[PDB]
Order: sequence, then C-alpha cells, then structure tokens
Amino acid sequence: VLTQSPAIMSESPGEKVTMTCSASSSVSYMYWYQQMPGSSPRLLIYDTSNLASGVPVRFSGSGSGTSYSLTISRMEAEDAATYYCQQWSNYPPLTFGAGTKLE
Amino acid sequence: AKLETVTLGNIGKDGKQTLVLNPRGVNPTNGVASLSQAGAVPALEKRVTVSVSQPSRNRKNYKVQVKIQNPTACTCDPSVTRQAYADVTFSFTQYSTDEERAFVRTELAALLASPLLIDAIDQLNPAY
Amino acid sequence: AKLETVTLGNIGKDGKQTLVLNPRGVNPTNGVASLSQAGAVPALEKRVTVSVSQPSRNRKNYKVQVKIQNPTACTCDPSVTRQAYADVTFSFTQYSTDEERAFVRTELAALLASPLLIDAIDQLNPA
Amino acid sequence: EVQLVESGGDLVKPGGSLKLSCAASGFTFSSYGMSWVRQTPDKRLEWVATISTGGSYTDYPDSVKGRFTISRDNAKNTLYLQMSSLKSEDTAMYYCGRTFTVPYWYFDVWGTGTTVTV
Repeated sequence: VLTQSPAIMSESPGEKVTMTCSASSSVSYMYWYQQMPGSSPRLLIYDTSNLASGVPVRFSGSGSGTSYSLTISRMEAEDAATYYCQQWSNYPPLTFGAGTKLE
Repeated sequence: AKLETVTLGNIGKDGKQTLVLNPRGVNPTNGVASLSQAGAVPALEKRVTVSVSQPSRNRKNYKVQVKIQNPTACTCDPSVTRQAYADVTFSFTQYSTDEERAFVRTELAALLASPLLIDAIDQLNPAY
Repeated sequence: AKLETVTLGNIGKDGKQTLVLNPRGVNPTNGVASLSQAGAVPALEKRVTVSVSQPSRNRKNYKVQVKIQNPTACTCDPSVTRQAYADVTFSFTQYSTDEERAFVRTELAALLASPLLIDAIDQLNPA
Repeated sequence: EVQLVESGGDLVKPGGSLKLSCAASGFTFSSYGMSWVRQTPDKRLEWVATISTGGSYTDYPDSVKGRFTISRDNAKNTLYLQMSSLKSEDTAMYYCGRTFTVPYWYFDVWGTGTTVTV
C-alpha cells in the first residue's frame, strides 16, 4: 500500500543509470509511467518483464519480491523529467508512488 | 519443468492470505501429478492435481486437465464436512500451434478476474 | 450483473494481441449466457459462454461452467480447420460461504500463471 | 487515439456543483474502460473514479466514496464526472485515462488534462 523511491538523481549522457523502488508489502505486479516535463505521461514496461509499448528497446526492467530494477540502457540522451511507479496488489485501492527527477 | 515448491501470493478479497504448496510426487496408476498444502495434517488441506495426457486410440486430440479441491472442516481432531470441487480441462489437436494454446491459456486466466465472473462466482448471480 | 461488452488486452505469449467481445443474449432453453467476437461469419467467431445452474433436488449442488472455444481458419472462402476446446466447471454446496469460493477462484486464477502450468500448457510436457 | 478532456473546472468556492467532460476524436469509445487520475499539484497522484464498460459497474477509492458519481453514454463519445462538493482540498489539475475492461488496474495512453482549484 506504501511505496517509495530515491529522488533527484543527476546523470550525464551515456553510461549506466538506475533507480529502484521499495515494496513495504507483497505486490504481484509493479508498473511505472514516464511523464514528460510538459504533460501527458506515457506507458512503458507495464508488466515488469515486457519491454514497453512505444519505448524503443532501450528501456527495460526486471521484477522481484521488493526490488524492481528499471534499468536504463547505456544511452539516455533527453529521457528527462519524472518516472513514477504503480503497483496492483490484486484488491482495488491503487497506490502509485512519489516522483523522481533526472538530468 | 519439474515439481518444485510453488508460493502463491495475494489470494482472496484482501490479498493477505498467502498459500505455499510443496509437491507430493506423481502416482504411477494413471500418471497424474499432485500438490499439497504445507503444515496442516493430511486429508485436511488444499489439493492441486495437474495431468497431461497423450493421444489414444479413442482420444486422438490432446487433453490436459487441472483438478483443484479443498475442504474446510470445523471443530479431538477436526472432521471433514464439505468440499469445493473445481476442475479445468483443455483440448488441443496434434496440429495445433503453441501460439493458440498460449492465447487460450492467458485469455482464460484473465477472464477469471472479470467483474462479470467475479460477480458470478463470489455471489450466485446469473449473467442477465 | 449486466452482460456488458467485455474486452481483453495484453493477451498472448508476448501480451500483445487484444480481443473485443459483444454479448449475444441469453437463451431460456438451458439458462446459459453467451459472449462472442464480431466477425464476418459466425463459424470463425471466438465464443465465450458462462452459466450457473439452479441446485434442483436431482443434484442438490451448485454448478458454474465457463466454456471457451475458439477456432482458427486457413485459406474461395476460409473454413474451420481445428478447434481449441477449453472448459472450466465449478462445484459448491448450499452452506458454502463466500470465503471458500473466493479462495478457490483466486488460487485457480493465480495458478494459471504459475511457471509449472505455463510449461505444462505450452510444450505439453508432463510434470 | 487523441484523447480530449477540454472542459470547465474554473476556480469555484468550496461548494462543488460543476461537471467534467471528455471526448475521443478517432478512438473507438464503444467498448473500453475509463478512469480518472487525481494528480496533486506538487508531486504525487492518486486514483479515483474508475468505471468499466457498459455503464454498469463502477468503483471508487475509500476516500471519496459516496460523494463522486460518474455518468457515461455511448452517444457522441462523451463521459461525465460529477464534482459534487469539495472540502477545500483536491484543488489539483485532473487527468482522464483509458484502460481495457479487465486489466482494469493500470491505465494506458491518455491525453492532456484540465485544471480545477478551490
């Protein structure tokens, strides 16, 4: 029901960058969205194992009991703004999580 | 693959009931696998059986079935009162591809979580 | 609940194929519901049926049946080639509470995604 | 696929009495599930007022239960949300979402959003 993630990470172009999230419970799924700085956040991964819906191959994530990877590829030019989080614990009330920033 | 311990998660209305199953081996009378619920004394636990058949002189097409049933007794030792049978059977032809089988499996798995079926199972309300 | 037009998304091996189902009434002859996908001809339509039986004195037990049966076609006009019968039947008792039914349904639904059943259905390798 | 949510929601006194609307340009709106995203102004967002297809099954979080109502019609590809009464809170800009009917958890591509303040 409660989730948290590290916030405000600055990263220069190229090389690796990672950001994870906490569980505080047992969750069957752990999804997340990418929000552009302007508006209209999109969808990506959406199954903790599937690649994405529109993101081209680079973005990927892996699932576990509490950690959920969300490993960005070696190139991350632009790809700025906020990556959110969301879980579905198989009973109604959705939670989502706090945001995070990049550079 | 083989029979390993299976740890189900977020089962029930609140999702706070977790089920752990340890394999109980496969019998050789008719080749059906079996599972069991860890802890509690046998004959008072959940049972899951999975069987995969082969084409026969009578049944040319394939047949895979999953039978699940669990009694909940009430209060020296508890005595079984009633059961909740639930079986799932498929049927595939030898020429069928993997895509169709996976499609049917995941479609039915998702359908077991629809508002229509959640109303038709938890309560007894026919679709109208 | 009203038999609304259900649809399925992210369904398949890769979770990409989606389907849409439209209701096709309920027949009083045996009291079963029906669902179907819009198509050119009824023969090639994927069909989903659900039903529940009144526990008459001949049976004194509840039954819930879900029958999924979708065919495929191969090419003047396409014709049905092979079937994919897949039915699900339940059973309960008069005094059975909601907890048991919920537990059974939820564990079945979650076990259909367990790796053991994933391997069993796909390659048909016995456990 | 171009979701449009352009509606009212201008600043109002804490008495509610206003309506939100949505429209789909080329999207097939007949058989799909909708939802609303309540994004707090600074950082967070929460889920509220999600309904399924057919206008028969609805759901609400246990924070605004019994106070928010959703009416949808298949005609003219529109949906309506009833903003009954505010508590001087929730003065945050709104999002409308799209989902399939029985992956009703998690949403899918959605358009822009409108604002509302009290």
